[PDB]
Amino acid sequence: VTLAGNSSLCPISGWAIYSKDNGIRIGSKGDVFVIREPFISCSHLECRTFFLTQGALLNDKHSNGTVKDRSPYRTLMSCPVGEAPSPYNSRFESVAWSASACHDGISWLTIGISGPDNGAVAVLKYNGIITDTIKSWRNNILRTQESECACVNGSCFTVMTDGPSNGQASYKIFKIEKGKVVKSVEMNAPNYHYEECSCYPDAGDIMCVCRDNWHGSNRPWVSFNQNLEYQIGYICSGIFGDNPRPNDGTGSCSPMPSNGAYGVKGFSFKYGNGVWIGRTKSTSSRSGFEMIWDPNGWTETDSSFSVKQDIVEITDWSGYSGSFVQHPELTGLDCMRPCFWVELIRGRPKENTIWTSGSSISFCGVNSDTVGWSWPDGAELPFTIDK
Amino acid sequence: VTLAGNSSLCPISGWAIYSKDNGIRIGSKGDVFVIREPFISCSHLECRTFFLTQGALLNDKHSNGTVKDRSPYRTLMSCPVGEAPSPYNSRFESVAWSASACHDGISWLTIGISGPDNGAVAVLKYNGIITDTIKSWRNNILRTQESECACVNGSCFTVMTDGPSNGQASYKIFKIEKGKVVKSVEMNAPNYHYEECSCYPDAGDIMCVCRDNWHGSNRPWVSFNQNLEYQIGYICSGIFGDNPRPNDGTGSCSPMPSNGAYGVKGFSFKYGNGVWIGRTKSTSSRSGFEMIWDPNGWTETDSSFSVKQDIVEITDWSGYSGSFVQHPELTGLDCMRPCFWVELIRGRPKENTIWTSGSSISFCGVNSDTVGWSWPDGAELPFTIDK
Amino acid sequence: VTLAGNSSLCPISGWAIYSKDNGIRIGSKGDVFVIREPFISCSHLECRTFFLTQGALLNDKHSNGTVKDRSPYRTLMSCPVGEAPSPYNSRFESVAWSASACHDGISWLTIGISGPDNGAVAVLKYNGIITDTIKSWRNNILRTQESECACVNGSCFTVMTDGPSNGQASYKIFKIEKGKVVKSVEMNAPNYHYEECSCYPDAGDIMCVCRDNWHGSNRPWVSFNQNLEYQIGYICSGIFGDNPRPNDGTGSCSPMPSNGAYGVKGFSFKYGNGVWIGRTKSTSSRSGFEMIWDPNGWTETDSSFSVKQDIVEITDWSGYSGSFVQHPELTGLDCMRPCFWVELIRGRPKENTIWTSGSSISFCGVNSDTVGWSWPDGAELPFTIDK
Amino acid sequence: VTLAGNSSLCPISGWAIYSKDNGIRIGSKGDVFVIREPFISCSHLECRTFFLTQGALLNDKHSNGTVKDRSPYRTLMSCPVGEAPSPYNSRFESVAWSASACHDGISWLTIGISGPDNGAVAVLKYNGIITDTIKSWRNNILRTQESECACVNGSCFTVMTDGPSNGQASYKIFKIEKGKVVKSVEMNAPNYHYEECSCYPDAGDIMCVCRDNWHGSNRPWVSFNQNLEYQIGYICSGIFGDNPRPNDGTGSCSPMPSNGAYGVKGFSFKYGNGVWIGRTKSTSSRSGFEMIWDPNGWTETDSSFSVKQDIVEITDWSGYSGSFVQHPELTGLDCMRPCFWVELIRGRPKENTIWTSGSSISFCGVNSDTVGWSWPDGAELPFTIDK
Ligand SMILES: *[C@@H]1O[C@H](CO)[C@@H](O)[C@H](O)[C@H]1NC(C)=O
Ligand SMILES: *[C@@H]1O[C@H](CO)[C@@H](O)[C@H](O)[C@H]1NC(C)=O
Ligand SMILES: *[C@@H]1O[C@H](CO)[C@@H](O)[C@H](O)[C@H]1NC(C)=O
Ligand SMILES: *[C@@H]1O[C@H](CO)[C@@H](O)[C@H](O)[C@H]1NC(C)=O
Ligand SMILES: *[C@@H]1O[C@H](CO)[C@@H](O)[C@H](O)[C@H]1NC(C)=O
Ligand SMILES: *[C@@H]1O[C@H](CO)[C@@H](O)[C@H](O)[C@H]1NC(C)=O
Ligand SMILES: *[C@@H]1O[C@H](CO)[C@@H](O)[C@H](O)[C@H]1NC(C)=O
Ligand SMILES: *[C@@H]1O[C@H](CO)[C@@H](O)[C@H](O)[C@H]1NC(C)=O
Ligand SMILES: *[C@@H]1O[C@H](CO)[C@@H](O)[C@H](O)[C@H]1NC(C)=O
Ligand SMILES: *[C@@H]1O[C@H](CO)[C@@H](O)[C@H](O)[C@H]1NC(C)=O
Ligand SMILES: *[C@@H]1O[C@H](CO)[C@@H](O)[C@H](O)[C@H]1NC(C)=O
Ligand SMILES: *[C@@H]1O[C@H](CO)[C@@H](O)[C@H](O)[C@H]1NC(C)=O
Ligand SMILES: [Ca+2]
Ligand SMILES: [Ca+2]
Ligand SMILES: [Ca+2]
Ligand SMILES: [Ca+2]
Ligand SMILES: [Ca+2]
Ligand SMILES: [Ca+2]
Ligand SMILES: [Ca+2]
Ligand SMILES: [Ca+2]
Repeated sequence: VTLAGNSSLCPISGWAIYSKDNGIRIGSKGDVFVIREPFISCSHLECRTFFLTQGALLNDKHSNGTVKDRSPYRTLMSCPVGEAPSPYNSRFESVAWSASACHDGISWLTIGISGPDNGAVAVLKYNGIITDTIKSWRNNILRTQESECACVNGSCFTVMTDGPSNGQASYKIFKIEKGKVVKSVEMNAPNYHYEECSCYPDAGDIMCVCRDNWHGSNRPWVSFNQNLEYQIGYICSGIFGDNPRPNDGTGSCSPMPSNGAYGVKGFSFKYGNGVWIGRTKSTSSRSGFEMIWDPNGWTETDSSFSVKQDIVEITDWSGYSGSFVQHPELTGLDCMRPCFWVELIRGRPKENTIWTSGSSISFCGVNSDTVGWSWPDGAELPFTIDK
Repeated sequence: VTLAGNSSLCPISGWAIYSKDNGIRIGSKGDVFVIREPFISCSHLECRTFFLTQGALLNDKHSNGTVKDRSPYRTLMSCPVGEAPSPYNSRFESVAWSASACHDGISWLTIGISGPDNGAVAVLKYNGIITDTIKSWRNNILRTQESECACVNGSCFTVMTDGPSNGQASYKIFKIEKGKVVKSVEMNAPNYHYEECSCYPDAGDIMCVCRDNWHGSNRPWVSFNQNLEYQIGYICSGIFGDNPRPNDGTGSCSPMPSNGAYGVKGFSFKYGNGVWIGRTKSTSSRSGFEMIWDPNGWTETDSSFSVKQDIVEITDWSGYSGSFVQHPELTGLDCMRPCFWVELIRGRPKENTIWTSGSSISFCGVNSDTVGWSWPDGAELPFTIDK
Repeated sequence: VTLAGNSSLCPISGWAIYSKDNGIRIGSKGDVFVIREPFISCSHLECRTFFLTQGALLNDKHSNGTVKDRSPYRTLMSCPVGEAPSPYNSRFESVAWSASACHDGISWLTIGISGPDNGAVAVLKYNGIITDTIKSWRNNILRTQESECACVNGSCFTVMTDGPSNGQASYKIFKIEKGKVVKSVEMNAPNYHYEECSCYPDAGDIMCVCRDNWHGSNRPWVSFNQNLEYQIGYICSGIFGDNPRPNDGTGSCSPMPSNGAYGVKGFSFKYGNGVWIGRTKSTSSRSGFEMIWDPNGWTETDSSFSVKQDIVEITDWSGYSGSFVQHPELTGLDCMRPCFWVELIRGRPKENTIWTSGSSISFCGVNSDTVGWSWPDGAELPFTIDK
Repeated sequence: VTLAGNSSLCPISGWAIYSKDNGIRIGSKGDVFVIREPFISCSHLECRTFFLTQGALLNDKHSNGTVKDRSPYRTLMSCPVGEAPSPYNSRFESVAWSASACHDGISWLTIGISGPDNGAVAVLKYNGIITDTIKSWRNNILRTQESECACVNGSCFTVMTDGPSNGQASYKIFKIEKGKVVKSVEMNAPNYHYEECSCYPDAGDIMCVCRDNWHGSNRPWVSFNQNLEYQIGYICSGIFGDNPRPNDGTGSCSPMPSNGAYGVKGFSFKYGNGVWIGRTKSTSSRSGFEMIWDPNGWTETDSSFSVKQDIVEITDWSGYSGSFVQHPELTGLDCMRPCFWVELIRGRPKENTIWTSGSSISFCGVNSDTVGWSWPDGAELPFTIDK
């Protein structure tokens, strides 16, 4: 049967560690892919990790980074959570350089985008069988979430972008049932920018928090019901969430302009009027990570908070991050559990190698006691191929 | 229960990409077999990839090619679709230097030929148990399809050749039920040549398109029902399909003599009077690939077509190609979906190495939007062992 | 259904060999983790081996041992009994630098401790889902059994320590049902020290034998029922069991002070008034192993035995050891079978390398004929990375 | 349910090839064990390959050959038929330097011998749980079949030897039900020698053909029913079967003395008064292999035969060989199908390396057409470690 998804997030007070795979440390000698943009998604029986490779093994001459990100070699695969991604324990999913995937309670759905920059085509697979395709409508790059899509009562939802990455673009919301596109509307948001949204279900609706890459240092959001009627805005707190960003000060609900261009993919959770914010420690480069709890952050513009918990120290590298949930059909509780993951990037451009890769850690929220520490990557660069 | 196979191919307008394994790029460092003649075949639950190895790993001293193609070391194996063929994730099938395999809805059937050139014997296995054998009837190299066999209502069909490869030969059609040969007739075709046929079922009958290696630059075909009553001919279009071939011009339905003394294994699909033709871009060497749609190509000798879609650019290497289908019991439609695969050869004789190998890509036909691009192999030769 | 565990240990006269994995000999060339503290635990269908890695493969530059034992990289994993632990056949369990795990007849329970030395937090997982946490109550290094926990009628029991490792500490006993902590009491034992206990069920109760690291060369024990009412003492035999230890002489039932101030994790079985003692052959370093049977050892202070059986010679290295049992639901008998395992340490500090690791052997007790021999590790040090 | 085994062998006229794994050719670069004495045994669902390793990978420094054959490192494992034995796809069975195993229709039974030369103890496992042990009764090297044991109606049978290998010894037959020894008698055979027997069931009884290592160049046999009432003799044909052996001449039914004092493990099948003999081509070293059919060979002393089929040429290395069968519950016939396997030894003492290993091929008998060829090993020695 299908995941009902008519429950609310249940209260938490801290986060406990869930997994850590040690990809690069193992990949120094063993056979490990070169990956980027990992993410985690859970069925009603297990949880898996998805990632995007370019066909190259760490510490090999084919890992020379002159291949473009949108190259005809990248693929989407998956391995059980907490394991080093190698060609001997991974499953093939689709051919893509931008992707997402979610499970509706019966079978896996995957979305994968490939093709030239003016004609990219998204291929939708349901249970390993091609079912539908979507073609770019504004002829720039068609890109998608890079994290899990959200399923409620058998239908699964996602958001797509197509247009300039430093100006006004075009935005759409898709509703998918059994691998077939059933309905879609396009957002009417002048002066907003949405990229790489991370969506979660809550009380029968969907909420997504995205990345503003044009003139914003705080984050935008969008929420809609199963009939696609949406609402838009920005997070009104004074604890800015993007990267780069100014210092903490007086926030605002319309785009914040200071240090706005560029960003990193991120997330947040809504609890009434409060908000849990996850952001990097450094205001100019991708270093560190922490979790903040501002009890009036969704609607008030002050810069005062209540609880902070450390995840990675400010001297170590981090990257993308996103959210995922565990349904009651899996965990046996009567509430939706929230979790999240982080990606730790090593290599170019901040270090002197020829490659670039990432590993992951992930946490899940609880109500009992917790502690704050630092769980960095720990690889010792440069490798043999670099010398 | 068994696959009924009493339905027709359903309409398509383009092809979408399905898989890509990146064999050689990974095999530069990891442990990957040296393979040739890959092909794909699907059961009622999954799809697998079959291939022929010589017992050697890539980038090793045993990969030197002083070994004949018909050697006592080659074997047939299989791995899940879209994965690099390695000894740690492959299944053993049979000992052979020429093979084919299909699934009837209950268990796998495999055919494998081994032995000397004047006494080769084909061993038939059903569910991993030897059941029957066929011995050469003209004491010359015995050979078979090199792609999937076609099953309708439980019975499975295949075509075999035995005789000279530059003159008149002897041809047979076999009907197999549960690994036992039930009926066989030999074709009466003077001035025809059939090798490496690729067969698919359509509306309760079988249609095969083969390779003419004696004096033909276009392709022959044969169709028969479940009682083995056949019909023969050539494709009457003016868009020649073999390789090497002359320039496009006025075609014919009897062997085209110009440039017709060698070839490459290929395929085609029939839609009423039209035809989908898949052929290499270069007229003299194995470079490129494309798909053509000639609405009157099965019976008219005119060189005008309607739609072309690119698969690999003319500057990159390609090779064999064939067809396979996905039954309604697997995909849930009311069709018989068509698909195809391509092999990309790297190494001797066109390059300066000591080995030769191939990887694969595959596509499946749809009715929504698609795009044309190039998905080449991408390995950087020569390897370490060559230096 | 759940393991009843209301039966007694059945009589034995000797031990037969059960498994041997050859970790280091294989790891000289292949890809094998660097592990320590292995242990074995059995469900109602199979038996598995758990271990703690630091994220590094054997014979690699990341195996350089300047990483602390309590580091943010260690993880808990498991592989089938008798196999070399490699990243291609292991399952991820939890992130920890101190752990234990047992199976209640329905699903696996794992406990893992991570965090700083003054705030360590234990995360309890039941069937792969986080359920509860325990935080340190005296702000010193928190630590647990390092071997299997004991389950009787669905409930599972374990013992934890928190405080100085050369003085008085604080001790607790926990009762867990379906991953939730239900009851706990703290031991009142002045002048006792308990670390790394190895517990087994017997006739509906629990008995644990632990390691005294403050002033003891013989071992302490504790026994309790399902309502947590405990009894404490020391093993009253004159065959001392710890390491380092004095020569055999007149034993005591309260701490023996001579050569007491250190130890190694060990075990013992109780049979009425007798006892089976497993200890190293050398009295000052970890070399050798043997099994002793003293028919009045649990309550009498003489030093006279009846049977000795050799496991490893005195010239070879050994280490930790512990106990586990096989329930009637698994083995089909009418009695609880006892078994044990041993760890063989190679590398620093007794040898000139840069790493340290261990492999394992294990035995199970029978009633028929047996033999004594030596089954050492057998690796030839130093490795290539050391040169 | 259990294998009934009340059927007779069904008629055959030739042998068809079944599997070939290519162990050494792959092991030149990949990770492959160093094995000896492989054998094949089939359940009611599949067939597996068992072998004895010493803990070392091919092409590694631990593969030196100063370790004795009876060493504390050897183990018994198994992998699916037709695959290269590697630590990433093998199952652990038992710790032994002499072994056998058979399947009764419900679970696997394995026998493994380990220990010193005057106290070796055999450990019997049924479904992975230790059940019984047998200890040496004459304090000399205890040894067993090295191939599959034979099961009829829920009981499984085997033969064991203990005593000198160049003189009179002591012989026993064991009957095992569910891993427990139920009955045993010792053979009364003056002037006979039995080692490494290969047994198969036929019409409700058991027949074994063994190796005479004291003064025999032809082979002995023994047959018994389910109550252990035996009959003894020698094969009365003039086509000698051992190795070394004299030239073909007039045979005898009592020990043949010429060139008798050594041998190699072998097999034979009985058909009324005929016999199928499998022997090496060279009369002094282990080179080649062939199958002979002497229609009166079981009772007559002439040297004339009818059919010969080649398996390996006389210029290539071979070794041990044995027999196994496929029950009607597996194959679906009304027979008991016969098959066999061969081992191909490479390395010391006939070649200049530091190691020794073997790969395998296997054949199964049919009634249709067949061919004779040569399927040798094909590795190119010496390896890198030898240089
Ligand atoms: C939600 O739906 C489920 C199944 O339909 C039902 O059991 C549950 O009580 C509903 N109520 C909530 C939690 O909103
Ligand atoms: C990476 O590629 C550049 C050329 O594009 C080349 O000069 C450089 O040597 C390469 N590095 C390696 C290790 O191949
Ligand atoms: C949920 O799905 C069921 C079955 O399609 C449908 O009847 C129902 O209207 C849907 N809505 C909810 C949330 O009940
Ligand atoms: C094939 O036969 C089956 C069985 O009657 C039928 O259900 C199916 O519709 C037929 N398909 C076609 C399209 O003829
Ligand atoms: C390949 O084989 C040829 C012919 O035997 C030999 O001369 C050459 O050295 C071989 N190359 C390698 C790398 O072994
Ligand atoms: C399919 O085969 C079965 C078995 O021979 C037969 O009974 C059935 O009639 C066949 N169906 C058709 C339409 O031929
Ligand atoms: C253990 O308890 C079960 C019932 O749970 C009972 O049937 C069994 O006989 C008891 N065994 C012993 C040895 O007490
Ligand atoms: C091991 O670590 C020490 C301390 O940093 C370092 O000096 C030494 O060079 C390292 N050895 C190796 C093999 O890396
Ligand atoms: C075992 O536990 C169950 C509760 O799950 C209880 O009902 C039963 O009485 C217990 N058995 C004994 C003998 O304590
Ligand atoms: C073997 O025994 C079974 C009953 O166990 C019987 O049905 C079968 O016919 C017998 N077969 C032969 C060949 O004796
Ligand atoms: C093999 O063993 C011998 C005897 O110890 C030794 O002298 C020789 O060096 C070894 N060879 C290798 C490659 O280790
Ligand atoms: C096979 O064994 C079963 C169990 O002993 C027995 O009942 C049956 O009679 C045996 N069959 C024959 C034919 O011996
Ligand atoms: Ca921004
Ligand atoms: Ca606030
Ligand atoms: Ca041609
Ligand atoms: Ca035309
Ligand atoms: Ca002590
Ligand atoms: Ca005593
Ligand atoms: Ca002899
Ligand atoms: Ca004769």
